[PDB]
Amino acid sequence: LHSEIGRLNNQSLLWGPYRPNIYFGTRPRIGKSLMTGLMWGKIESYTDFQHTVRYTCEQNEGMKGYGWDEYDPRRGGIQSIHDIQNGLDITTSFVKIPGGAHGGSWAARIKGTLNDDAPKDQKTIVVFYVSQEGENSELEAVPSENEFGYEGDVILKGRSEALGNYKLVVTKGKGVIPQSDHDLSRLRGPGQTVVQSLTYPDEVLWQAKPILFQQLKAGIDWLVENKYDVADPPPPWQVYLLANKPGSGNVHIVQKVFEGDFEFDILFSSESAGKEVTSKDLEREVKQATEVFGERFARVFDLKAPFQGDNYKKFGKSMFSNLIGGIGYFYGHSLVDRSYAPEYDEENEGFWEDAAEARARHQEALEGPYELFTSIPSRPFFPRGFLWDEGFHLLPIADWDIDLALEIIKSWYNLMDEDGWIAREQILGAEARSKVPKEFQTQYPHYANPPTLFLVLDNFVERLRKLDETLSTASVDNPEVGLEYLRRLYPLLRRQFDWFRKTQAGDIKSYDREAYSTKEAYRWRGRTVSHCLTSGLDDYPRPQPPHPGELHVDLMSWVGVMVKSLISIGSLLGATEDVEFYTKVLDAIEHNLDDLHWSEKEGCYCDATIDEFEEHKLVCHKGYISLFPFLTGLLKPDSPKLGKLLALIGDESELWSPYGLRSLSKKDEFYGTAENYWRSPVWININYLAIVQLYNIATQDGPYKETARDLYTRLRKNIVETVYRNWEETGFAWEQYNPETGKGQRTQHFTGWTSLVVKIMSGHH
Ligand SMILES: N#Cc1cc(NCc2cccc(CN3C[C@H](O)[C@@H](O)[C@H](O)[C@H]3CO)c2)cc(C2=COCCO2)c1
Repeated sequence: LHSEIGRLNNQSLLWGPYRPNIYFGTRPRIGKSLMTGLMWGKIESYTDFQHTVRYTCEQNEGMKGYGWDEYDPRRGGIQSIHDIQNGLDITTSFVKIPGGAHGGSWAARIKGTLNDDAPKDQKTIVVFYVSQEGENSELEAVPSENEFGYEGDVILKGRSEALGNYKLVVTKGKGVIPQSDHDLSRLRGPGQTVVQSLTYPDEVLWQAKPILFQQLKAGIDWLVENKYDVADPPPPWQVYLLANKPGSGNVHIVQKVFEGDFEFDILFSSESAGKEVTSKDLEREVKQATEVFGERFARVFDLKAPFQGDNYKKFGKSMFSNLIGGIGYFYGHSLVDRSYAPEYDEENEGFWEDAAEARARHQEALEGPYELFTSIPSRPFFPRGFLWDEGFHLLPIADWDIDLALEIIKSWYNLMDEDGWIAREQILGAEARSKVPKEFQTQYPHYANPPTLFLVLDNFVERLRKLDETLSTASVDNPEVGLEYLRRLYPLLRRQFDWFRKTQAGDIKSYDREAYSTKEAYRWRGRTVSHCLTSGLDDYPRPQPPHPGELHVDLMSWVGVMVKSLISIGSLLGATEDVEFYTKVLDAIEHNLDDLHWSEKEGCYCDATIDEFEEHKLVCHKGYISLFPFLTGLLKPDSPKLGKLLALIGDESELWSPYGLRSLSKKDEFYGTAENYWRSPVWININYLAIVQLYNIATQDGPYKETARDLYTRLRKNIVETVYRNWEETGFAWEQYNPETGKGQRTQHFTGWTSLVVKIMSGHH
């Protein structure tokens, strides 16, 4: 039955628009297989199309906005793109039609509407690019009746082991196709849909823009050779129309030119399924998917007061749809330094210089290949897997579709090496690498990241203890299935726990340090004078100078998060010996958080160093770090320390802004200093943790119940309204918010953990 649910989930999630790095494209969850991508651009001149053409996601003054209006990876959805440079409002509807043995069928409609500022007679080039990787697989464009191109549909017939037999149809579409009266029309036709079928080595098929442009350039070269010149030139849109040459190949370029508005369909028909997919099927399955998206949203994200209004419902649907719509499938080699240089042990003073020297050895090499199915922080800026971000992404996704979230967790833990390391940043294949400067590609097996995926597992365990619709919850509805998932994952969780304790260990014993436990002490590896990238809080101020005796209170709290999860999951599997050990470790972290990290002087938790004179010094920078044992759910509801932290959270002169909690106190010496990334701005992921812990205390007998209720009510309101006001004004989710102005700043399209706002609105934790 577990095995049977797994096969149904594989068949359900196989196809998607799983290329979030590009405006629109499809691929299945198979490394070497069939991939599609859309390109478009206005052409007004002989040289402009190279600058107007769109393919990979960006955000600049030329693009108003874009994103999913609705999306469920089992059904598909609808994306809107508002392009100022090309004067076009585009819609891309994608739908999946189950059937057959090869992951079903799918269809897409591309609709382009000129905006009010566009010339009514604008010429727009549209390209559908198709590639297929694999040794024993075939793809062939059926040639047209006509001499120079297609009057009707383009049919590609292909086959592979993975997909069996299939046809992919690009329909004629609706819209004016311009006609050239030039002499050239005798040899190239007056204007029509054309296909070029080509072959390149499999590993470069992803480079769709340069491949297209090499063909356009060959066509212009042919014009120069055959005496078409500036004495009497063809129109630009005809200069940039490829000569029809359909055939067999691993690359197929389908090109159309439209004058004014256009639409056309893509129909992928799996032969092993029922009848072939039609344009009438597409229209029906699109209407049905919207209905089902609507019904599910209302059950799962039931927005509570004061956000019950239709304005907040539209905001919620947009934040949620962009988060789940970033889900990608990535496949390829990773760049990893596997030297394990001893300098990476960071055991001396000045360890950052020694570790620089080791990095300048450049022993990193490509390894894999690996696959990953995951959500991403940002399509235009960060279109790849980040380890602690994915913990935040999956909290709303798990509400939507717990079986989807378990699949993404399973995908992440299948990356873990023998030692228990998962790289914090997954850059899988040349396409993923193309977006990342060579300097920032290399992963280091001594770099951790917060284990925020354990938070999702906690939500699953609580849900466990208490057909697309059926599959989305099969792993909770069928307890046997839930447990077997956990039985299989449990060892890898344990391995990661053991990896943190071997690789991220702090030094109690070699210094004048007294504490309950000799064992429980943690220090993040990887830290430089100005930075600690592995914590997630890049430039949050830490002990200066960095020092092998440092202890980090956030890291100890994350280790607490893991033990608590291992206790729950261990108990469930009856792993008795393990639970006795975890229980003793938890007890020890509870005591040692107080003995090593609590400051009575300052009334909060603090990181620690070793003095010029070799004694334990607390270093207190009031901010997110200061709250960490509260944020990770480690403090008893009656704790006096909790009460002092509630005082710090509520204090306007420290953390509390009208727009949410500040990353750093206005009182701290390092407020608004240097790059100011984590040194003042409001971050929705840490606000989300504070909101959930306040609510926990608010719905429980104890002394701070009513303090918590007031702070919960106001913080939820402030965070939601800040993200909402910015969305209404700009159309974007932002990376962080300015605590003086409330303005979104840094990166747009951050969906991204900013989409936690949908869970904050829906409440009832
Ligand atoms: N100004 C400032 C600023 C800082 C950076 N820093 C490097 C960096 C590298 C990868 C991802 C991230 C995003 N966050 C950083 C979060 O702190 C971390 O916790 C989280 O996991 C990751 C993933 O969401 C930042 C980059 C950029 C810039 C890069 O390329 C496009 C244009 O903007 C601007």
